[PDB]
Amino acid sequence: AGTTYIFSKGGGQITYKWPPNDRPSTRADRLAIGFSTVQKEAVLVRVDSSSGLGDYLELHIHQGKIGVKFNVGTDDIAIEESNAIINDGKYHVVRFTRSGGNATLQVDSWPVIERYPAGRQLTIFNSQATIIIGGKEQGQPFQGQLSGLYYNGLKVLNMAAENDANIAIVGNVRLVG
Amino acid sequence: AGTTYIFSKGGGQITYKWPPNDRPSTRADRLAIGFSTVQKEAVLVRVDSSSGLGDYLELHIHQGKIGVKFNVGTDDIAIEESNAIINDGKYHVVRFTRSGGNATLQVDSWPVIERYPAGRQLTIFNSQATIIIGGKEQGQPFQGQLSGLYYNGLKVLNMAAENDANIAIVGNVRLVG
Amino acid sequence: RFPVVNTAYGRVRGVRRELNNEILGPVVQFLGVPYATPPLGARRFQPPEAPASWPGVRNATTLPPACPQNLHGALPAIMLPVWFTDNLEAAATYVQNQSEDCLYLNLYVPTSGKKPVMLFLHGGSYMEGTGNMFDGSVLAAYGNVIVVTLNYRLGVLGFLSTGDQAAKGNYGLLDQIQALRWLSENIAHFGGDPERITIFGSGAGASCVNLLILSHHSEGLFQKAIAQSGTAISSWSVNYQPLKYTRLLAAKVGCDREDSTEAVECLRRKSSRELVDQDVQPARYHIAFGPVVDGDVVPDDPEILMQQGEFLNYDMLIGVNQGEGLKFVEDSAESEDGVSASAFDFTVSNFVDNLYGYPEGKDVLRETIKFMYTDWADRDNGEMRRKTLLALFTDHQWVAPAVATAKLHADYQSPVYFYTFYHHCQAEGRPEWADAAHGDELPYVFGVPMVGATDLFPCNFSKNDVMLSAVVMTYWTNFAKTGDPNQPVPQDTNRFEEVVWSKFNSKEKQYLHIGLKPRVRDNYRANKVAFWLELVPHL
Amino acid sequence: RFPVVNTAYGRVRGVRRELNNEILGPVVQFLGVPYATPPLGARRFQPPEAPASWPGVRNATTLPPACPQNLHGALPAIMLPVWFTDNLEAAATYVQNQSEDCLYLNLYVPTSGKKPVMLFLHGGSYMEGTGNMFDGSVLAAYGNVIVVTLNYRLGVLGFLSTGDQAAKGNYGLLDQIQALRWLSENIAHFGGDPERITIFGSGAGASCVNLLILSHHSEGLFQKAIAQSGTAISSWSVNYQPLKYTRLLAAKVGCDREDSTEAVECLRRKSSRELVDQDVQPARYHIAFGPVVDGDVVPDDPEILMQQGEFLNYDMLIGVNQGEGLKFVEDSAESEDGVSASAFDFTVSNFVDNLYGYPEGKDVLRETIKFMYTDWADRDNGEMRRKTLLALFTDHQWVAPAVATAKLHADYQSPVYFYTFYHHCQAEGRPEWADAAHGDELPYVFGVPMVGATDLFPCNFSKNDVMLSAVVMTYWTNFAKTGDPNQPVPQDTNRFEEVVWSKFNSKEKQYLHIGLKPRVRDNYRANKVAFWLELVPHL
Ligand SMILES: *[C@@H]1O[C@H](CO)[C@@H](O)[C@H](O)[C@H]1NC(C)=O
Ligand SMILES: *[C@@H]1O[C@H](CO)[C@@H](O)[C@H](O)[C@H]1NC(C)=O
Ligand SMILES: *[C@@H]1O[C@H](CO)[C@@H](O)[C@H](O)[C@H]1NC(C)=O
Ligand SMILES: *[C@@H]1O[C@H](CO)[C@@H](O)[C@H](O)[C@H]1NC(C)=O
Ligand SMILES: *[C@@H]1O[C@H](CO)[C@@H](O)[C@H](O)[C@H]1NC(C)=O
Ligand SMILES: *[C@@H]1O[C@H](CO)[C@@H](O)[C@H](O)[C@H]1NC(C)=O
Ligand SMILES: [Ca+2]
Ligand SMILES: [Ca+2]
Repeated sequence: AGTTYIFSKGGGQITYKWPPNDRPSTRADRLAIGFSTVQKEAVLVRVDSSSGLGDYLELHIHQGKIGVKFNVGTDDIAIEESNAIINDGKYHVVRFTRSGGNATLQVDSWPVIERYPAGRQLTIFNSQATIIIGGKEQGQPFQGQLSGLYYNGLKVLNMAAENDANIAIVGNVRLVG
Repeated sequence: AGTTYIFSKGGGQITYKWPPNDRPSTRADRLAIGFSTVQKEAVLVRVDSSSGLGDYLELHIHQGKIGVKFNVGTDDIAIEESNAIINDGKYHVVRFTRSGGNATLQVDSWPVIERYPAGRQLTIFNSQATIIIGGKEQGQPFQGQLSGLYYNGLKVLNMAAENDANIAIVGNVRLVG
Repeated sequence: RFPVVNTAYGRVRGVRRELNNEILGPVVQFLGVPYATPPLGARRFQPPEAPASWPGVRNATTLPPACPQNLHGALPAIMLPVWFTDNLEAAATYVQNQSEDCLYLNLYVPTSGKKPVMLFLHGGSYMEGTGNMFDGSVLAAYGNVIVVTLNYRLGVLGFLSTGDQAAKGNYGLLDQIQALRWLSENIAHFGGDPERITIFGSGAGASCVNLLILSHHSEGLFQKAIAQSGTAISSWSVNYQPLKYTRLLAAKVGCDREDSTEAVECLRRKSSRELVDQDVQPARYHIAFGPVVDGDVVPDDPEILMQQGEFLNYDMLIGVNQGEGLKFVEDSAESEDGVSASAFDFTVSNFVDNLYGYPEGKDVLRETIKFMYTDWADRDNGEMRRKTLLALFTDHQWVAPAVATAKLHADYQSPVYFYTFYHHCQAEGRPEWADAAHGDELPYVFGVPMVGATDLFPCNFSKNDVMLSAVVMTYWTNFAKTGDPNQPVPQDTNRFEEVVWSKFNSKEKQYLHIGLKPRVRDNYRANKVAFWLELVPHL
Repeated sequence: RFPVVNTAYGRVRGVRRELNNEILGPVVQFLGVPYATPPLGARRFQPPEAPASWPGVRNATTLPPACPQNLHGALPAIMLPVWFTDNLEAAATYVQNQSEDCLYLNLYVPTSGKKPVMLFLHGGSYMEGTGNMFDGSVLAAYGNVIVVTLNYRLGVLGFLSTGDQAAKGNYGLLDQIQALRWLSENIAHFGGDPERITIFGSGAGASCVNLLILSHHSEGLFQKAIAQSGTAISSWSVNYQPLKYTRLLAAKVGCDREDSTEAVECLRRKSSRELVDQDVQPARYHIAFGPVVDGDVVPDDPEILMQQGEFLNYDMLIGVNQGEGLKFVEDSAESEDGVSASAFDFTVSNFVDNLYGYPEGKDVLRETIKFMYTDWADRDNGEMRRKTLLALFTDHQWVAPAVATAKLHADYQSPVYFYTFYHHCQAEGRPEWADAAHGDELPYVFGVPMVGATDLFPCNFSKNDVMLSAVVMTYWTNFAKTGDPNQPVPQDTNRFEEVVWSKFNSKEKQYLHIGLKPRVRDNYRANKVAFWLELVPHL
């Protein structure tokens, strides 16, 4: 486990706000996180576009199963590790590779669950605004520990621990160690 | 029997130009004129509208028959005295009364002839501009003697004999006495 | 004094009221002189006749009664002048003695040859108004002209018709023509000139002027016409469906016989109060009772009639205001912003259905007139949508017909002078964003600012208002005298001195922009006028 | 000297030509380095491959040969730049060494770290032009940037397609992408910055730039873009029926098979000169051979793709000139008066028939776009009808698509800077009434005023033109350096110092008005732009 940030009672949210003049857009998305919790329903990682754009990326645990749901503009595509229980209290790592509409999810060394959506789907994640971790505002606060957040060449917890000028943690989210 | 203007060899023309700010438009027309000639084909009185408007009134002798043709806007309504010959050298007086599309032509003491054109017809004679007597510019020069041209309370020949400013004499028009 | 004059029907004794202002001479007022027999019995729904001679001297000192009218009813509130509807309770003071024998008139003689006469045709709509409101005594003593006002039958008693010979209609127009005949044959005694008779009016009365030009009946009665804010070719100038409203009114009043003669005869036996006080609702932007195309007074459709030059070369002075559809935007005049985006395509849509309503196509017309009448540099201003709605109504109903009539009258070589009025009196109940509304030029023409605020015009008049009133009064009186607004009298008590009002040629549509900064412009709203005259017919 | 720089495929020898002017530093020119294998035989009608390494040092001192083309043939003369049509002989002087082996590019290194790179995508149309015509040496010496001008396959050899898999097409776009890849992975050796690469071109070449934005092939190759007088949504930007013209060319050349693969092979068996000289005429205001929507390089039509945010946030600098349809009115450009109405209506009807031609309705569209594009205040001018026709062509083809694509690129929070060019080089044959035409900003961007008149631009360039050119390249080089035309270098030798260029927000369409008298204006031709974008689709 890398830089471990804990989520205690009451929850919280850590936000990375991209600079207004340097908002990135990308065809392919990459995600990786090592989480430890027992919450049946929660939201761990949420990525939002700017104002007026419906594209979003959401990592959410529903009924104890973690899943990735992204809306790139046409429709929501959701992939879930349905045949696996993850909220056992241990440290579980997950990776999520996105390319166009296609998406692959890997858990530790367990077999990868892939998804190749049919039909015409959009491929661009337009003008990402903030990285949201904690999911309290959506309605599913996350209580647990998080480590090793990699997102398209960005290590969020690392530069959060490095006291970057565009990171804000509101709540009781404490650094482990 | 008043002022008499006699045409001579070649031809002549009398032009009355209404003032630009006092051009009359009338629903009723009266034209009385005494003439003496032996020409088979000629035109005596021609009244035209201003530039652009096709309204006109033309008194003409054709094949020994005297007739008036007027365009008030719909069609050239022409009434002709056919059961008589007038260019025999004797003095004659002709009167023409027009109301709307209806016309009445009288010569000497013979019974008047009435024209009552059928259908919807226009009435207003719009913006009379000039009076042409003799028709030198019309195409048929007139040779003879004319007297007492009465037109809607106006005597063109009477005004001509007093050196009217708007009256123009061009050609071989001669004054008796 | 107490002067008396000998008319062709007897002698009438008049009064000599002196005007308040120190720059105006005395005025002799002969109020109430009859001009026609009183249509009460079988003479109702019949054209008027000449009066009956009276032995002795008739007292003409008190204002005559007005014609029957239901002011507290379903009057068309769009075509009425703004000051009339604003001071509706004060206007009802003048119309209180409503009687069926209202056919009277009143002259205001003043005290370089003889004097010209100016008849005034009143009526914001065809069912209201009386000539006693406009005290044309300030105008008479200023321009040395004889101002005459009249009363004619209005509403059902005036314009009821069916189509056949049972009730031809247009009895109000015939009453106006009878008044003009009385002036023509009797004004010499009063000191006027019977061959220099101008006829002017504002609103629906102006429409009457533009119907007294295309009328066979009025040939030699007058010579000049001043039609301010009114045309004969707009949507509410004539009534093209008289039989429907006549039959509906007959059914409502108590008798609707299937034969026109029987129904008319039954109506003739009913009192004026029980049939004037009815409620007959016309379609929007139209009229129920008004002038009808019959064949006698109005030979044909005025739009068709005047395109073929069926007029006798009368000098003309047409005018409009900047914004006259001030009552079009009435449901959105007490809002901080203008109108909503969904409230801009609703008024325009209702406008389209009420006026055009073509089944061949209306999704092309609505879109193009919605695109044209919006400011694309301020697309989401809000206020500059109320402004454009007011401009849309003003352009469709008042400016385009006026320009069309001026062009069709100047095509046949008749001197037409066009004017646009921008200044207005700052009233109490009118919005600040608004501009010179319908009928807001009448106080200046009649010299109200030079006499002080009245019950009808409670506005505050400064020196600018008085100067503008004097200028417009001088222009109108010069037109009455000589048919040229600037010929006889130079401007006096300013930028009005060096401006020369030019004619209105159909090639270069020159006009005078009357206001606080007068200047002879070249084209008034060319884009929208051309849109309404030359593009809308193609769609 | 003769500097030698080692690339990733070998070593090249440049030159050190010194500019005519004084204040400009020396420029090192590597004229003629290759970037792809020459598509001569079987590789013809195939996407390019990486080059082949050479042993030793290769001369880079002479201008590389141009790709095959036919200047003295049947070309679309309506889309070509005015300076290219006027000086046809001086232009054909450059294209004399035409050969199928032409995939070479020229770099102009100057003499605050690594210098930015500016690629120039030339081409008035897709059938003509070469990179040797624009001496991008003054621009490099002024802005301290590295200008790279390339040569890519044009016409039949670069854009022939069948829709099938036998000939996908868009080989010119793939050549440009290969050149961008070469610059990205090789410009570090020349001192350039592989992370600040801009692409800028005029005319239909700028269209390529736009078509290079909606392609996933060019993902990280370039960071910015400057598209002047060109878009990917105008009528002549992409080819929508490539088979209809490929079959026509194959039939006219001698072999028209019914199988795509064998026809492609037969064409590959032909010589590069025989099929270039062949005349295939496209429909008016369209192109015969050009970019084709297949799914690999251009996934769908550029209008649909750019609406649903299919781009990766490239800083953008769009602009247009004031009047670009100077060759739309050329059949009636040498008359004392302008276009008679009988010919204005004919030209508008031909315009509608060629471009829209929609059978659903045309008697409505023609009338409304005739009414919109005429000034009713001076309707009978005649002379100022060429102006409205020029404005019609400029608005439909250039201004409206540029504004639409600027709004679409600015609706996804990507910087857009809008410019309008008014000044132009005073030529000899250019009419006095005409204003800055198509491609009349290229001399100013490239520093032609600061180096003197050349064979392509024979105008007399005064000090005003020198100052304007200095300011224009200052803006362009500032954008290349950082993406904001105001921050790097303050304006210096004037009205150009106090004006601050602002972004193009969709709500407030702010832009800068480059010309004699600059100004940061608020809306460019909002009426006509809104007419073409929001009303015509409803008709
Ligand atoms: C996504 O999957 C489809 C399924 O065949 C494939 O064609 C496509 O190439 C994939 N996306 C990418 C970016 O490779
Ligand atoms: C002409 O005569 C007909 C038939 O008598 C009549 O109806 C019509 O009114 C007359 N025209 C005029 C202008 O009086
Ligand atoms: C006429 O009016 C005057 C003034 O009011 C009055 O003295 C006189 O008695 C009146 N005469 C008649 C007959 O009404
Ligand atoms: C009119 O203006 C004057 C000031 O010139 C003011 O004293 C007066 O109260 C005003 N009248 C009204 C009715 O507002
Ligand atoms: C080009 O290469 C030749 C080959 O030897 C060499 O002699 C020459 O100096 C080079 N440079 C030129 C011709 O500018
Ligand atoms: C421009 O320069 C040329 C050559 O120096 C000269 O002939 C011409 O008169 C000058 N002026 C122009 C073209 O207006
Ligand atoms: Ca999207
Ligand atoms: Ca006529």
